[PDB]
Amino acid sequence: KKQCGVLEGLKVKSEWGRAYGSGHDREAFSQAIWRATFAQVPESRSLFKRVHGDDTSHPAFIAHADRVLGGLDIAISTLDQPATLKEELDHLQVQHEGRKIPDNYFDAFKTAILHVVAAQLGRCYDREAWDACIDHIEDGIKGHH
Amino acid sequence: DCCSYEDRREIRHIWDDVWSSSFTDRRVAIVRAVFDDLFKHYPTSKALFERVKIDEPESGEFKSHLVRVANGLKLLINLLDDTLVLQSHLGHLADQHIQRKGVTKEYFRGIGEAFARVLPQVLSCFNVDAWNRCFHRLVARIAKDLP
Amino acid sequence: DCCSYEDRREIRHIWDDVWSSSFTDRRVAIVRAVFDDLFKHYPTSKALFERVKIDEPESGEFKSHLVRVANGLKLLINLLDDTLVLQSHLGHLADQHIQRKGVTKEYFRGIGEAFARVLPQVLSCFNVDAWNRCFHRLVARIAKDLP
Amino acid sequence: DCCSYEDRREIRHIWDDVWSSSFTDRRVAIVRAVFDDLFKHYPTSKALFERVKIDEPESGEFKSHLVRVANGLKLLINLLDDTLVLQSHLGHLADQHIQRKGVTKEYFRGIGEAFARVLPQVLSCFNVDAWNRCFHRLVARIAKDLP
Amino acid sequence: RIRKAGSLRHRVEELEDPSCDEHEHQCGGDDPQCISKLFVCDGHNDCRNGEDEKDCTLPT
Amino acid sequence: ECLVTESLKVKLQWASAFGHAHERVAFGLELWRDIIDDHPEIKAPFSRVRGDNIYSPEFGAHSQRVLSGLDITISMLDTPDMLAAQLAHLKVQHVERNLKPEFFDIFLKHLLHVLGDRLGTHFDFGAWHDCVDQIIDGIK
Amino acid sequence: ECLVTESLKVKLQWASAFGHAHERVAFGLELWRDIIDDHPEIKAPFSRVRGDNIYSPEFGAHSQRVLSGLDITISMLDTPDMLAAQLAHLKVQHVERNLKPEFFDIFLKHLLHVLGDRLGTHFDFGAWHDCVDQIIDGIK
Amino acid sequence: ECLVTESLKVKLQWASAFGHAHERVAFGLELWRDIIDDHPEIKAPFSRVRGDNIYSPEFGAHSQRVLSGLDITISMLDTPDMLAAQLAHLKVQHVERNLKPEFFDIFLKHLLHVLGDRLGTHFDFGAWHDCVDQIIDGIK
Amino acid sequence: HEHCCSEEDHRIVQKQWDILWRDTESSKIKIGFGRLLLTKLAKDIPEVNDLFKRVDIEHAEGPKFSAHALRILNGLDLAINLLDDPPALDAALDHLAHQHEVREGVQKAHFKKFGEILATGLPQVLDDYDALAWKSCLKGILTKISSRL
Amino acid sequence: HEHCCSEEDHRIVQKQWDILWRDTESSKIKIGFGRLLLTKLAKDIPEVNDLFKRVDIEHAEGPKFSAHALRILNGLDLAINLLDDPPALDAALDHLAHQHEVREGVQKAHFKKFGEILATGLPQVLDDYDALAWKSCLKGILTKISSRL
Repeated sequence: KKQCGVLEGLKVKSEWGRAYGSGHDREAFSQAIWRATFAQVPESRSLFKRVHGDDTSHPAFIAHADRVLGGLDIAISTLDQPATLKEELDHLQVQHEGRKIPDNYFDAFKTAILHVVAAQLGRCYDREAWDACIDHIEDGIKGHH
Repeated sequence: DCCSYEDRREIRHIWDDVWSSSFTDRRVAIVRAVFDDLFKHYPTSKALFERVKIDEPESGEFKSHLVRVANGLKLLINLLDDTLVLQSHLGHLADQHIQRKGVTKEYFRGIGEAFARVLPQVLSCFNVDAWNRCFHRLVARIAKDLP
Repeated sequence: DCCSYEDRREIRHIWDDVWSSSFTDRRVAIVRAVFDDLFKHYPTSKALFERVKIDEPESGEFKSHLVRVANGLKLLINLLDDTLVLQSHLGHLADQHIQRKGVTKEYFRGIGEAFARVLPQVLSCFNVDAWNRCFHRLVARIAKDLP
Repeated sequence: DCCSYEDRREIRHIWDDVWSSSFTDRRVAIVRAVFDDLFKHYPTSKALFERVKIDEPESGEFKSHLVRVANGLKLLINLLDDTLVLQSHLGHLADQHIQRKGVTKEYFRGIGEAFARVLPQVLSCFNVDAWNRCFHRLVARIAKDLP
Repeated sequence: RIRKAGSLRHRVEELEDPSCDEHEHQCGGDDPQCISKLFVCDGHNDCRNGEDEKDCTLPT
Repeated sequence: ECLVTESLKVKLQWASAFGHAHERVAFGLELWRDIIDDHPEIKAPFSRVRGDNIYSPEFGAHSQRVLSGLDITISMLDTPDMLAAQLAHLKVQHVERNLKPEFFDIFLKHLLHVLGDRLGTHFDFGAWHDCVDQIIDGIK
Repeated sequence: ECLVTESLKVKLQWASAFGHAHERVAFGLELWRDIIDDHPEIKAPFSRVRGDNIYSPEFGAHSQRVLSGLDITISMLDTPDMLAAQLAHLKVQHVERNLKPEFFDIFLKHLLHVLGDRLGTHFDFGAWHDCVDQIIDGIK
Repeated sequence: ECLVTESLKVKLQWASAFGHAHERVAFGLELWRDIIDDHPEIKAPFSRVRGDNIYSPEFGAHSQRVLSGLDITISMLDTPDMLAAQLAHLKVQHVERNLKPEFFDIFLKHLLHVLGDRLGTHFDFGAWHDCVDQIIDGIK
Repeated sequence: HEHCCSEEDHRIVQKQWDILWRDTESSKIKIGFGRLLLTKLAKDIPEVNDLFKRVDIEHAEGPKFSAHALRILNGLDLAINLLDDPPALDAALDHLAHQHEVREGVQKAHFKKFGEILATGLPQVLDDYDALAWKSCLKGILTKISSRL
Repeated sequence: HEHCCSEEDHRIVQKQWDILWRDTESSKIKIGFGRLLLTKLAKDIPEVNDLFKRVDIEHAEGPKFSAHALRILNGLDLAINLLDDPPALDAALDHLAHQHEVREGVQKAHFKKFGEILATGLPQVLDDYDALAWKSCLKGILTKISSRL
């Protein structure tokens, strides 16, 4: 849709700062996001069987979630500058390549993030912008192609 | 005419979003992006800044300049609550441009358009009108001697 | 006698109503009106102020005097919360009258009556008694010294 | 191990009960009572204080000493909230004992036991453990320098 | 009688430094519990109580 | 002399700054302290009113008496006939005794410094300087 | 030179101390007052900007303009290419004209004194001295 | 020496002024800063305890140690046998090193200046001067 | 319980660690700081330079390393931000153990040192630092991370 | 224009104009102030002296004029105090227009000047003055008063 750009980056990078937050807000922010993801594609629960995907509230999974957002953080936070972002994305690219993950799931996970973020930021939040960037970040993980 | 107090408050806030951190990085890119729009529309003005080496965008001799401009604007806005002082520095700011041979009354109306096109892109919730209003009052007086 | 802290508070307020005008006009007319009552009753005292030219009511050499008297009273009242200092200046205020040949213990009891007759006319809600009480304590110590 | 913040708070209070009064009198008797327990257990150490005249308990040359010790402890505790400074003065406190020929690593572990036996008697609500914990951390760093 | 009394309850819920956050929603009730305003009405149940799902009617 | 506004301005600001009751003693004290620390030569003539210990009641009294007079002069200013008279009256109480003229130039320096703190940036330095000055020369 | 941390520290503390809007004018004023009382010789070059009455708008304006520049330099400071440039730019605005060397050493003395009050004990004197100094010499 | 009341008064006021925990470090710092700015000659002997940077922990520690001793002396004084002893003990820690006699006269000047701020108008200057003085002489 | 890392303790650490990310340019900071932290490590123990060879540690400012600087420094973030959920934090760290286990050359003594370095560095960027609280928490973290051998 | 003399604008003016009437001797002030204001007008434009001839402007301190000084200055008060009720203020001012219409000699340029004078005077008696707000409101007032010639 939207391929992403310097300003739209700065915006998402900033807004993400507010939505991500810390402490419990985080432990929930992630929680909410995953619940929204799995609710969309229950099929995907099978992939996180290793980290108690059956019970979204299990510490193992809580860790996992909080751990995932972590990467997304680095992505968003890095992305402003192309030089570095490039690297992080590439790094991720590797941790993913080899492994089949349909583009169907990533789509849901994006939607999840977006809906939750919107719920968290109340009013100041540009949808298109996030969509565009979350996309660029995901592409960098799928290799898409 | 004189500017509404609410509008001033609006701007005194809108600005706090572009100025932002104490960092140069951000303010730089913005003020730059502003000038790039001034030059794309009034290319003549470009020449005026050879003194600061605009031919070397990342120079630093120039970057610093951009900052001074930014900060000079910052200083203005952050004075909107002290009228009397603003009214004076506002003059002093004119004199610093009248002695700069080649600066037209037009180039200013031009940089004004610049912000009004840039700012609404670097931050959301920008009251373009309110900005425009108080920015004009500021510009008018800055030119004002000059012509 | 002794007086009561509440009464002091009462006066510290009652005064703020007579004093209250900023500068001279008001306080003058009042302090004057006070003396006029002192002279109408103890005409003798009149002579004592030839030094300030009482024969020239609007003189200014005299008006200024009235003010000094007023302010001297003001200073007293505005000291009622700092006892120890009041107790000293109250003495100093006596000495300034003991060296003034011709000032009787009576004239004071007379000016006291004066206020008690004037004040109740320049402002409403005047606790004549409360005033009287604390004014006497002030006068006693002023007058007393001379003897 | 380490000291918890809560524990610090516990002590910052426990102390306010022993130190409290402005008076030497109290702190003296306590610090003394502490040493008397050090000497009854490690009699050897006694000799170390002939310089301050321990043979004259009520001397004053000695009482003052006790106080200095007390105050030195006070200074420590009252530093538990400023870590970095404590860490330095804690060293300086070591050096002042390393140059004191005859002071063993043992005598310290001994005075530690002392307080833990005295304090619980001079005041109620003494968290012997909490004290013990943070007192050891303090002693360890003091003593260690010496050997 | 219900609403009239419940209404009174509200007036009280308004007094005070609030159990839940501004953002957060107070489930109730016997035992308090704070969940996000975003957070109910997930469709998962927040509440033992089951507030996130019993308030039958959409105001809107 | 001074401008009719330049007075009212001072008459007004003096009000807020000086204050009432204790608020004043505090002012007086703060003032004299700064003055004496700058020029300890003054503790000399203030020997009668324990100038060594400015916190003492003896000096405190004095402190107040002073400010009071200053109050008079200031509220005197606004109407010329009274001021001209009041000032003349003050000059006499001074001429007789010998003083060093520069002391007053000092007093003024601080009185302004202090009001500066009390009033803040609103403090109309100009008005005061032009106005209080006129009160000092008269006395000297 | 300076250290990268020794800068960030100042860049950060400057933020809290300086402040925003009026809070600044207050700072500027307090600063210049202390400076001029210590060395009245300065009221001279500040003749153009009513240096006699620092509370005046004319001077107030100036005051601000100054602090602002100081803000720039400090904000420049961390990143060398901008600082080197900014400093060079300041040197020019000065060389042309007479100023005493020691005046700046004075300015610095107070700027630190003031930040000292504003920031308290946290104030990293070391970092500032090492850092603001570099800004003075260059312009100097 | 002191009077009995003139002491209790100080013993008491010292309490409120000095304070507890951090409140103290703040006091100490404020004190030494004012002292060193007035007479930078002192930064010399304080070389061992980083006297150049009074905000440093090294100096901070020192600062505290000092005030503490002052606390002792002040507490001491009422009971003569302890004071006489304590004072004698302090004299020794000083006699050996060479020092400037006038330094203490300075220290005192400020200690009072500071307590003045802390305590306000209640501050019994008289009592302190008469009392802290006695503590300085013995030391010196 | 008492032994390990108290609620107040980390509540503190967390608060103090946040003083850092107040401005949007976290990247510039995290990098510079993490960069310095690793550098100062290779300084005191060179056998490290070979471990970080893979990430071009040779070029401190080189994106290759700058990225790394983040990953690590950012991992420390994760650790700190999960301090208030032991089970999660545990898992989160165990995972970090495994990511270091398969990296031969990395020995315990390395962490011990990195810890000392980190403890001397933090107080240089944070005006409000509580050495006691931090040391307590950093220990628990560093240990659990290197636990896997 | 439309924007200006907003609610906040005049709310300000009103507040600041009140700093004046804190003391009971309003008369002495209003007079002195209004006296000066008119004087300084006749100073810059003499053809005025003839207009105020009727009120013995020749004798500034003369009761004849002192009274006038009030009436005018007091009218300005009315204007300001009705700023928060446009319809009323409107009517109140229109009335002032008519009272000036039948006074030949009085031309617009007079008000323009009086405005400039008033704007330079107020800030001399009021420590807290917001030039922007005032100019905005004074304009609306002065205009509506003269707008009928």
